[PDB]
Amino acid sequence: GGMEKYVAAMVLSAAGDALGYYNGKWEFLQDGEKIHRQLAQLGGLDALDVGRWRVSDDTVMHLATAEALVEAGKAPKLTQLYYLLAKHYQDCMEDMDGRAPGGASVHNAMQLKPGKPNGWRIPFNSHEGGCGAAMRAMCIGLRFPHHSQLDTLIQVSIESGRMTHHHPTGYLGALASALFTAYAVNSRPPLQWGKGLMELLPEAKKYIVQSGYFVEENLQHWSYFQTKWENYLKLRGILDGESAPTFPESFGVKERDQFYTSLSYSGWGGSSGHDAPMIAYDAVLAAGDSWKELAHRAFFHGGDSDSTAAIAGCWWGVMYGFKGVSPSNYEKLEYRNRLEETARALYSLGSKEDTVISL
Ligand SMILES: Nc1ncnc2c1ncn2[C@@H]1O[C@H](COP(=O)(O)OP(=O)(O)OC[C@H]2O[C@H](O)[C@H](O)[C@@H]2O)[C@@H](O)[C@H]1O
Ligand SMILES: [Cl-]
Ligand SMILES: [Cl-]
Ligand SMILES: [Cl-]
Ligand SMILES: [Mg+2]
Ligand SMILES: [Mg+2]
Repeated sequence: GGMEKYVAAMVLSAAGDALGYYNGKWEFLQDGEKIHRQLAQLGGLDALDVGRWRVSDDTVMHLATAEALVEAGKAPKLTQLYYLLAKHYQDCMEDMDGRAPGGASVHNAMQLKPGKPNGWRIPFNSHEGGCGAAMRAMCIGLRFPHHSQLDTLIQVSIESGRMTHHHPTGYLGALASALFTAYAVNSRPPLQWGKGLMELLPEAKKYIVQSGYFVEENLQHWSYFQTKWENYLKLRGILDGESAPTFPESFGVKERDQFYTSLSYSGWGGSSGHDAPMIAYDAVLAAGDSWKELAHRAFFHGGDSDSTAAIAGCWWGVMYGFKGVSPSNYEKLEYRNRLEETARALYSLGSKEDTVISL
């Protein structure tokens, strides 16, 4: 069985979010060395008890995606799944006290018209490249992990994303988040993941054209995400997807902050759809089976650390379960029971290969 990997995916995504958020305290700080100092003072990662560390918007929206997928059930109509996603995204705004939700997410969640034909579609917008689509998409790969479902994974990740983030930098982050989760479910070596994404982007672009909404804008803005990813994979020596990655000789906390800023759009690494999954991926590649290593690279840094953490913790949980994770990092986590229940339901659906009714 692999059910514990689904449970770890949902629970450790949320634990990562909570750890990388610290009730909004890391953001006053916005400095990796200062965060790691505070971490040490609190007793290091294994000492942290998340009982009073609330999850943020990332987990609220990830749960919204997951609950919509579960409610849609077996062999769903995509019209019904998209109604349910839009409804869950709009309704989850009620749970945002203290959670610092993002601009595009909030604005567009309020505009959706779940129940109306194409009611969850919004226009293209140049400013919709934040990481809010990426942070909430991983469980699409839990639901649709089979090779036979790859077109569905593409479509659902993109459309879930562009309910709030109608810009390729935004929604291709959702594709990466979902796709790498499916890769992890299938035990695909992480060194192969980037190349897999690059090879699939033409099929994502095909879907955008065939779907037919804002084709010109979407295709004219595509190069940012694709170039960022190509360049990142070349830097790590993994564009070929058949070689282990190589890291800089000097790559401690301060160097990682400078690198994350180098990837970023507006100065804060991980705040966009391209770089949130990229930083999570960089952390996965370096960390292997070490939760602590993962945390030190993806949860504790001066950028958008709750959001890189939410993605990284999900992928890592799928691969490694709870091995080496201090129980205090999740035992009293907000929504733990709910996350577990949803994980089990996703496992029931995902582990059983099925076929959707496409649009
Ligand atoms: N075209 C673009 N290309 C790249 N980055 C962009 C673009 N447009 C905006 N950005 C970046 O998008 C950032 C603004 O993203 P926001 O719309 O506020 O949020 P969200 O809806 O995505 O929600 C996710 C976040 O909100 C919660 O705090 C979660 O924890 C996440 O951190 C800008 O600062 C830009 O760098
Ligand atoms: Cl630590
Ligand atoms: Cl709960
Ligand atoms: Cl609970
Ligand atoms: Mg957040
Ligand atoms: Mg964030």
